[PDB]
Amino acid sequence: TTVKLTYFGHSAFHVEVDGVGIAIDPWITNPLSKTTLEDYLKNFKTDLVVITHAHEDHIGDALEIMRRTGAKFFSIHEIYVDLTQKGFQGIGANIGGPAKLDDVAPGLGIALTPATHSSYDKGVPTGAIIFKDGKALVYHAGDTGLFAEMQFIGELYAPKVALLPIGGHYTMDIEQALLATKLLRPEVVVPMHYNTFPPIRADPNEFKQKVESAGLAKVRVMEPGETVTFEFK
Ligand SMILES: [K+]
Ligand SMILES: [Zn+2]
Ligand SMILES: [Zn+2]
Repeated sequence: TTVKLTYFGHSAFHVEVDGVGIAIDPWITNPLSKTTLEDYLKNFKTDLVVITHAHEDHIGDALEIMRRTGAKFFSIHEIYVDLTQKGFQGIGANIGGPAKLDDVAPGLGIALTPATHSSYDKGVPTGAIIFKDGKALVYHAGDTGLFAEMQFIGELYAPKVALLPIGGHYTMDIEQALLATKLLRPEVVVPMHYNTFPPIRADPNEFKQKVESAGLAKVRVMEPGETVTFEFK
């Protein structure tokens, strides 16, 4: 199985997993992006939009993306209610076992995870694990501090690639993201949610050298607009 992973700055990603395009917290137009919304829409196919929580830095350009592409959303129940009432089409879920998304693509599932953070009045914040044929490929942590159930995610699923926030202040710092990496058992970690604004300034290369000197995993510091392909067998 093949995962083509594009980073757009902040916590915005496009995950292509065997010819289905899944966007997560798609603030394409964040301050560090090198991609306009026009560029994104020409260059990526969007089949699903994952929203981890309701902060605007994460919802981002979701609504316009969904209007222009026809893509459905995937999100926690409260956000599903708010967006369904606003006229959008999507799948709602909650924290637990994966949702079966066969209609989107055969064998695809996504589970919502805990996250120690906030989400205005729109339910609770989440992370998201993308499965194919029962295997956890990508865990996008949303915004979060440490959460003890990260250990269960490691043990039960060991998602291959972990997208983890490292900027501090509003989320785990580097130090906490290190412990998280240990708990979650990724093969590779892409750091996110850093440098966009002063309170979240952190050095992703500092993160890298500590995770790797600990032999905890490989860290792929991505650049806004960069794509990287991963195979796991
Ligand atoms: K915004
Ligand atoms: Zn947030
Ligand atoms: Zn955020």
